[PDB]
Amino acid sequence: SKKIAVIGECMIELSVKRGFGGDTLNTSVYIARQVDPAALTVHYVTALGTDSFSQQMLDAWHGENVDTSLTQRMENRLPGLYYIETFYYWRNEAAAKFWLASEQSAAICEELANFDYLYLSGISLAILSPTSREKLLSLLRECRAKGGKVIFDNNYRPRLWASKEETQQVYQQMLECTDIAFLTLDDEDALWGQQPVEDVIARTHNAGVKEVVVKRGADSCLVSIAGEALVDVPAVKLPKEKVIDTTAAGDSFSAGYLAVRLTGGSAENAAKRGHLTASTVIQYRGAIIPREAMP
Amino acid sequence: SKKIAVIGECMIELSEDVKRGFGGDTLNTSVYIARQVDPAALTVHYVTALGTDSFSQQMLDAWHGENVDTSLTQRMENRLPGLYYIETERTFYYWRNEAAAKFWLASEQSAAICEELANFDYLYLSGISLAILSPTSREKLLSLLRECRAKGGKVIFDNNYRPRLWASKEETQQVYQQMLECTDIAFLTLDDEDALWGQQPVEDVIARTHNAGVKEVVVKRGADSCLVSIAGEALVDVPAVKLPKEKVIDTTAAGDSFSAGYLAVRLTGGSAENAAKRGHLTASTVIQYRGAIIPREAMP
Repeated sequence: SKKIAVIGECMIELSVKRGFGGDTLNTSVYIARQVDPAALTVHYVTALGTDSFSQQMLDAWHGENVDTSLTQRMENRLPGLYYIETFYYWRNEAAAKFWLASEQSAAICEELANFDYLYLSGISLAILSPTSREKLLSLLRECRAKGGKVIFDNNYRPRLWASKEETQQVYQQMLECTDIAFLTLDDEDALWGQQPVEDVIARTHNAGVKEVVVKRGADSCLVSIAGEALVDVPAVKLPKEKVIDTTAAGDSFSAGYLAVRLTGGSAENAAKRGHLTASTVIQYRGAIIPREAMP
Repeated sequence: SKKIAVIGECMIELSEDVKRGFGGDTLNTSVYIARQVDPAALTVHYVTALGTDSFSQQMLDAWHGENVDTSLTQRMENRLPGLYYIETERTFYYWRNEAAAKFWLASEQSAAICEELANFDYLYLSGISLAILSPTSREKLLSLLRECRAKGGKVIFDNNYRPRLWASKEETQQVYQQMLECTDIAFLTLDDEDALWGQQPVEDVIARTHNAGVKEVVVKRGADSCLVSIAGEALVDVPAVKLPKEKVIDTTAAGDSFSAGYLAVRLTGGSAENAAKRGHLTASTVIQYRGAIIPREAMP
């Protein structure tokens, strides 16, 4: 079997109902829902507190067959919290920010260096200190040196960074450590200024990235593999009335794409699955849709 | 009319069905004073800082609806209110460490708001109001209190002690000592004094507090009687009217509502004894309801 570790943060979510939500955790759940665990196991890597909100999260994740054995619990921290009306965040002291700055960080990183795949988003980098970002980048390099592959989702939240220049510098270091990049085009527009998709693709290959997957909302997905012709796969047009909530469209697309791509499927079939997944998700309220209990 | 400014923090409150409201020790007190005084005799001003968000807005409107004036409360672009979460036997969870309220003395309106406050008849704050401020901000506040008193204002302190908000017991001790050297009326919850300074006879709690300079010491003893000691005068000792224990639903806000009831009377010409009676009456009613702020209709 192969193993993927998904690194980032999941918060307490308020919308009045209470759940949980985080871009990378959403992605982890959709991968786990779609793969044969004999082919690929999904590990979420974060930190939480020893409180009962953290517990309820861990429990639900185990119910989704997401392995949390590399997630840490920190006695004097809580999860971050966000509220949906507009988003409001109470996340600047989250346990998740500190997973690379504890006494257990080292052993966890030695375990992760041996993983087949490591995945993280722009948010996963944003929440780390400059020093923790360095440690994470070194882990990625070590994993790749051992034959592992690094996947990055460019999910861009300017409010989490000190400046546009800081994000650019950190994304540049990240792309130089990346094998597969998921780039939401609007996010590349926002971060780097508006540029033709061909230049977005080119500069990303120039950073060293072999496989660049460009997500374009309702426009088609472009997959560019260095030295190969472009793959162009249209989305699953739904009538307007079936679209209820576009939250997690992007995160679930990355999930569907990897469920296929990391179990032997073509880039075209991986894109088809990303589109099918995102299309399903947007027809139900909430980031995480009801599990298919009986397929 | 006289003006009292009440200074501290009100947070976004979640309680779990899951409901959203707002709560904070000094805000609860402000609301309870505002519910019981003649606006011609005494106006109530809450002094804090909030966000520009709609949570801050729902708070401001709600307080306006209670006749609390918010003109000296700041709205901060890049900050949100603190937020807390109650799970119900209750557990409390906090996300309060970047709340706007922490920074009201570190802004560009700070000096000018303080200039208005220096001229007020009464300034009131609690130990929580002090805990959330940086050392530098605490010093400016203490400076404001001195200026106010030199102008003939009176300073009122509620010792509400929350050790989680402080760096150390030593730090709390130092800042309380400084506060009490600047205080005219001190509401001392006796369990808080025991926790902060070690268990000592109530007579010594009273004496040391007079010794620090405080003229009127009001000791809250939960179900036990209220003791009011005014320097140079015999002790005043006022029991609550006994309440059947099954009617006690939620002791939340008991102490904050007692201070409010006391001040609604004491600051409008009433005796220490009637002020204590109204403290007890207010607290008695309050604890018979779920939530810090009971319904207007429920009031004494």
